[PDB]
Amino acid sequence: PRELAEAVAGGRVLVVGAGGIGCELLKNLVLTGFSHIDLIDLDTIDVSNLNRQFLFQKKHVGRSKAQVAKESVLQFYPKANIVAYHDSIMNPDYNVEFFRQFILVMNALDNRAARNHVNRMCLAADVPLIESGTAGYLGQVTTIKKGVTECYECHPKPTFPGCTIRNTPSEPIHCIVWAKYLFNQLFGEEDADQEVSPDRADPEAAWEPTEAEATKEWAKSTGYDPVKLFTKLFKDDIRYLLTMDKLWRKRKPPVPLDWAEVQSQLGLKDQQVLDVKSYARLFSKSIETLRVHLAEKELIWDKDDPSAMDFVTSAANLRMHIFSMNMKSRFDIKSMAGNIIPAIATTNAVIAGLIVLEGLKILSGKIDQCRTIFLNKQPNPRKKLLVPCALDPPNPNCYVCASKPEVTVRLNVHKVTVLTLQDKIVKEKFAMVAPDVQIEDGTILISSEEETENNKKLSEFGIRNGSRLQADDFLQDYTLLINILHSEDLGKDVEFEVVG
Amino acid sequence: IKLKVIGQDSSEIHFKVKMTLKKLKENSLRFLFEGQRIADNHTPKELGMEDVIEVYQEQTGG
Amino acid sequence: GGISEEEAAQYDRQIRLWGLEAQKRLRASRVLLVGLKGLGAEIAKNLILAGVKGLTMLDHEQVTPEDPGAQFLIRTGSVGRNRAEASLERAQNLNPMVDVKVDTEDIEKKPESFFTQFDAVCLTCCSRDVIVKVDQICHKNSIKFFTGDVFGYHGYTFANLGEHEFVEEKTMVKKKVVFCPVKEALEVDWSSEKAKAALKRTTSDYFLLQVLLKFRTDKGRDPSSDTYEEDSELLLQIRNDVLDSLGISPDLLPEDFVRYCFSEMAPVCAVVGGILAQEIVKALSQRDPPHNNFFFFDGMKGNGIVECLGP
Ligand SMILES: *NS(=O)(=O)OC[C@H]1C[C@@H](Nc2ncncc2C(=O)c2cc([C@](C)(O)c3cccc(Br)n3)cs2)[C@H](O)[C@@H]1O
Ligand SMILES: [Zn+2]
Repeated sequence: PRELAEAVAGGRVLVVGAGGIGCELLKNLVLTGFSHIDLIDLDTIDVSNLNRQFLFQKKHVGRSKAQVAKESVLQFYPKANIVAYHDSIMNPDYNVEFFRQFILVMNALDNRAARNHVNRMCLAADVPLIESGTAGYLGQVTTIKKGVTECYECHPKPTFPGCTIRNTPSEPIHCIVWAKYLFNQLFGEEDADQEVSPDRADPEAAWEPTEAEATKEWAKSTGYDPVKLFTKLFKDDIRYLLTMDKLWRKRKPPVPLDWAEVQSQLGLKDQQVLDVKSYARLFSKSIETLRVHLAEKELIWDKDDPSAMDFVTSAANLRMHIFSMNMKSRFDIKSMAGNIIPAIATTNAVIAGLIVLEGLKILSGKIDQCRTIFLNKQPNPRKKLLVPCALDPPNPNCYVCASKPEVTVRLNVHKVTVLTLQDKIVKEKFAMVAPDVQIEDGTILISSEEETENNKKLSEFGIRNGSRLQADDFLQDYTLLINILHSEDLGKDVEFEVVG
Repeated sequence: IKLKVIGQDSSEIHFKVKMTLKKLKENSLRFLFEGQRIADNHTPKELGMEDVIEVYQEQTGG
Repeated sequence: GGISEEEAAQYDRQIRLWGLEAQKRLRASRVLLVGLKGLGAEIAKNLILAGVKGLTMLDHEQVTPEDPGAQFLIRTGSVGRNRAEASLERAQNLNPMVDVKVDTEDIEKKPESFFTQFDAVCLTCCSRDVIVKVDQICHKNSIKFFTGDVFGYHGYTFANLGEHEFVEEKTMVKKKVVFCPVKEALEVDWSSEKAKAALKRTTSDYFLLQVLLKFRTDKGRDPSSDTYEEDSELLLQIRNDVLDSLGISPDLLPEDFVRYCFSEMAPVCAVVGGILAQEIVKALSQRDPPHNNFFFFDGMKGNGIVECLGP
């Protein structure tokens, strides 16, 4: 209809992500008559993308997803006006004024952090946002509109103890996580929460109830010698672990491995489980490669780097062996370590089609007829495979979209650094990208421009059970007041808590 | 009442509750009865519940 | 396993969903798709990406001036080319592992032996007479049969998989589902007390389909937005006659339905094509319960309903 067609040919829309949803959605928007589109994605094309990201062919592997998506679309519709950004939406160039360009934003993302950021940008710019997601056979779409609907963060959204990872693993995943931690300890950012050595202070170990109540350096000094690492990790450490007699009263003791001893012992290739010797060899081989790579370019673990992936596979399977668990195929370990979401073309195609139908109702001034739509695998009792639900109103208590939002955080102000506040709390937990924290007292604490570096316990700034912080993200045009409670009874592994 | 919660993956549970709902649903799920969202303070009586509750998770892939 | 290393890398994210054995079943299967318009192009794209052994795209019509200016398998400026021929290069290029073929002869004229080479047949934009004919041929030769169509905001899919065995994870368990001929599915008797009770809870999209199939039979084409006033008038008359004929109130299909059932809307093609292609995949791979036997989509309401009609 005339009014709607004019809106669609007229205005400009933004698609955030050029993957499974994004490629389908780009196509549907162009064929529906959307004459001006911006598309952003930070990534390059991978061969695993090609079962469902249909604008990309094998010859395009390694090029920008966004740029190729545009080129492919122009081949069937040369008159399309598409701007492609090979970039992250989290870039501060994409500020409130950037978002204000658009009559409609559509998410095509694969993680919550970026979705949180986009939510804030769309609230700031007062532009409607269609949010969506998929995984396997399932998925959903919804509409977010400032002052009309819940925002993406109005509802709470859906973790291994250190001691189960370091001392008492009982599932393959514990071993997989251990190997990821080990990779970061050896080659990556050394994080204290990713310690791999046995834990000398574990409640289950302690004999009296009074105490129960209460790595890179070394590998550098060996030249990253595989055999020395193998012995320290698979022999020396396990024997040390076997020290902690309490642990092993109940459960099967681990059995230490010796390098020389081990050395003198269908579906897809990757679905085969190899023997101990082979994984020990893989471990050695992978280290020698990684050490070489760590000289050209700390490394970041990536499931798609063969060496990084082989390292994690072998390390986790040897640890599994040590604790008397069956070892797992590289294929299985790739799923678990990489958190791979199984994905196909049809689910993304359905979701993308719904996105545009929701978009049309918005731009048609018919938001009352917008819905949350769930895609089921099987019909509900009313025979519904796609299940529409009316939109809910903003949550008055939302920590994001409410008037002057405030939260409360319980931590130990004497043991928690100002870096843990910037990273574990304001950046990660509350999803700010460019944050600015300052104490509520007539005292700049964190700065957007990197200044500061503090990075000191909290109590050394005039911060105690009752202090209040004013966290800004000027990019997100978002302010959050954090009230501090103090406590020392948090837990061996709980370093802070958002009070509910 | 005996009620059935059914999740997307066809996971069928037989609950058993009294007609006077926060305890039934026991925060990564949303709960529906024949179209309508289930509040914490909803009761079976209030909703005309004899039946089946459907549960939906938000997916985060794309 | 029974697939190459290149295929394993390409199909990785779906092997992680449905398993290598299912992927190997797809890899062995050849599909006929009739009609390369909006919905057919989506189905082609999904099946080719999924990695079937072969897809034959059959359409006897030319690209026309009235066809959309943008079609994702067809280069702009192809007015007058055969539609399947015009679709072949882009479709093949989605997945070189698939044997994508074109057939330019009218489906009606095809001998019964033409169908036997295929594991599943999917009809789009065909007449009721043609749907019944080919479903009968498919039942003879135990070939999985599907049809679907989009009209404005609405769309539908239908399957006849005969007696259909599959596995489903509870460990896998083997199950059986039985489907009926499309003739029965399209000619339900609404007389009995049973039927009269069923009717209460039947989507009106099923009568919409009866109206639109009869328009296609009467006119040789679907409603078009260029002839909206002319086509709207006839659709209203057909509503009256079709519903009166089945002993149902004509007012079950609201009077303004004509506003919402014209043309091919691309997002509706994507939804309906996604659902239909995935039923084909399930049927070919014998994994997961197939929808028995109609899926109806209303893109104004965001409803997608599965009805079992015919028995
Ligand atoms: N579902 S899918 O995988 O098939 O396709 C999804 C699509 C989403 C796109 N991601 C993306 N695109 C634009 N802007 C941002 C994103 C991000 O998801 C993120 C970027 C960051 C940060 C903070 O920018 C970052 C973190 C870690 C590494 C890097 Br490099 N940058 C965080 S989240 C995917 O590429 C995919 O095509
Ligand atoms: Zn909110």
